[PDB]
Amino acid sequence: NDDLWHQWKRMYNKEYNGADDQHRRNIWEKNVKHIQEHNLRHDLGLVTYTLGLNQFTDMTFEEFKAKYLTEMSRASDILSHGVPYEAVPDKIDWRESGYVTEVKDQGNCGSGWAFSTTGTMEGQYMKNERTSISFSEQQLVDCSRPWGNNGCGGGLMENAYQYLKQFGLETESSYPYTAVEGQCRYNKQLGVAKVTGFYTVHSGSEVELKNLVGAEGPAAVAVDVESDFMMYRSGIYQSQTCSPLRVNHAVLAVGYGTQGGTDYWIVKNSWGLSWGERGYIRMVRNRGNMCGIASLASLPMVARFP
Amino acid sequence: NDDLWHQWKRMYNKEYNGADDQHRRNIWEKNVKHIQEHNLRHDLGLVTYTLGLNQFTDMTFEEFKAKYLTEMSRASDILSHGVPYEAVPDKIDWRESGYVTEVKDQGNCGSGWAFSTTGTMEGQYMKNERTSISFSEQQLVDCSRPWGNNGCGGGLMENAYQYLKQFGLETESSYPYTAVEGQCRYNKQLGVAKVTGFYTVHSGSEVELKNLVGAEGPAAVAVDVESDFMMYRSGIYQSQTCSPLRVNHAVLAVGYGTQGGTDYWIVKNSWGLSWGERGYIRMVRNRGNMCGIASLASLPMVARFP
Repeated sequence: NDDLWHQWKRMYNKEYNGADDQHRRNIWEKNVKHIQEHNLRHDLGLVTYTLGLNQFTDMTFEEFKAKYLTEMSRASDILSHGVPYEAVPDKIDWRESGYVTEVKDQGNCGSGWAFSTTGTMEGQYMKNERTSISFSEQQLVDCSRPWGNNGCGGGLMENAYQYLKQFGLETESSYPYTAVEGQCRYNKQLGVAKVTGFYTVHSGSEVELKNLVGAEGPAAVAVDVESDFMMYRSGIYQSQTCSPLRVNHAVLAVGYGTQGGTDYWIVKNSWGLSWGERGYIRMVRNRGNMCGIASLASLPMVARFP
Repeated sequence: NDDLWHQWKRMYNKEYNGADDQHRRNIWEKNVKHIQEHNLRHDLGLVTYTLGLNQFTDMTFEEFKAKYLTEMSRASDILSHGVPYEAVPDKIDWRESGYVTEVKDQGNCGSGWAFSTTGTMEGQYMKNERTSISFSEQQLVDCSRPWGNNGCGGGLMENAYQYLKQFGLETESSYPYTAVEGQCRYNKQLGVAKVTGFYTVHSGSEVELKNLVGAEGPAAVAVDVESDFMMYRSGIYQSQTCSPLRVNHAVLAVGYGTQGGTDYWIVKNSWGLSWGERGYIRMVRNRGNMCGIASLASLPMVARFP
């Protein structure tokens, strides 16, 4: 694996001091052994997804979790501060409508919640205005602490929506992403979009989530990320150990479909295109609210700011 | 790997005596180690195809070669006994026209040449007659020795064409496949199709082969099969060690295309759907006549028998 370690480090621009290189190699090797074992089971049809190398392969899951993941759900969620959602196609992929921006990269920051927010906002704005937009995650990271968010330490899309009822969301061009929380640089003159209300699906109902996505557009969701999620490469992800109460990272449900009998969600992540299926994960659908996808879902109603 | 060995044996209905199980496990393990190593290189972008488990994983390549492969080309081939072929689409897949039957399985028999023949015949007949047909490989295996073929020990499509100038090719239903050479059971009353002539591309010209496939339909071809070909699972196959003079197994070029800059051939095999991309291999195109694909190609002109 010597050859491959050096190539992997080049691919992801990883550079370590003498104190770290061997420990990182050891983690990488352990992870690689798991990927190789898992993937042979896939070839025999014993699991429905594969694992792969990516920018996280030299991390332990506990390290990853400390950096990127935080418990997002509370029992309080049962009754949302939006409108709970209750005649749609059997399959849909809002990428095909032009309503989804390319996959972004949150970098060294636990800011998935901010990408999920901007992604659902992008979907609505592009649909309603028939034009391209990409919104600022950095604005959310830097400016929404008073609404209960914690920057790179985590947050909630529904908290961001409350912020965005009063303050207009800027474009990426106006307020670009740095992956470091800084002082709020909100400029009212550059606000483009605001939230007027939002729909929720917090019930665990995958039918309700399908209805929301199929009628309205890409929905913000949170999921329970485990080690195999960190390492996911392709196929339909499933877990027997995840919990719908332990959602800990936000993503974007852009569609749904079925492959060879097995229903799935199409989910956009913010870990770059090197993770998953060019940045996406297909997660099993209609199988127990897998990983809590229908436990913390939402979709804002968006208007021009003004 | 204990779990996986037993599952692999179940999947492929492999049963061994006490004298053999350990040696077969050892071969399988060595092959599995190679597959796992190779596939991690693919994840890093160092190779353009992957390997996988299949019904051959407990075989050595030397065993496989002895069973299935035989040198097919000779210097004599430069001047064919057909018509050498010299305005087509940039991509084509004759599966989309309905001119290709499902992938078949030659079983325990070195009869690829017979499947290649029936596949190119199927293409022409279905195109010319606008109806479904599947032709008998067994007839070719059992009946074409006088024309220089050797049954499960190998043969040539162009020898089969000469046979088929006089004798009509039966359907699979009339003369089904057994994978064992037997006495010729030709029944003139059940002959459906004959050959009136054939085109050849023996020059090494991939442009000429593209022209033939793109204008006329699926072409019989022979390729130099090496160990990674035996283990191919997905992607665009390439080899730096194959030779255009060592073609040793026949297949069917059903089309061609390009993916992310890299041109390819779409090739139907006769090793069942458990091998390759549901029985197919995409082989790099326009890169040195890779594996001899344009060294022994042909396509018959087919007519009703009569």
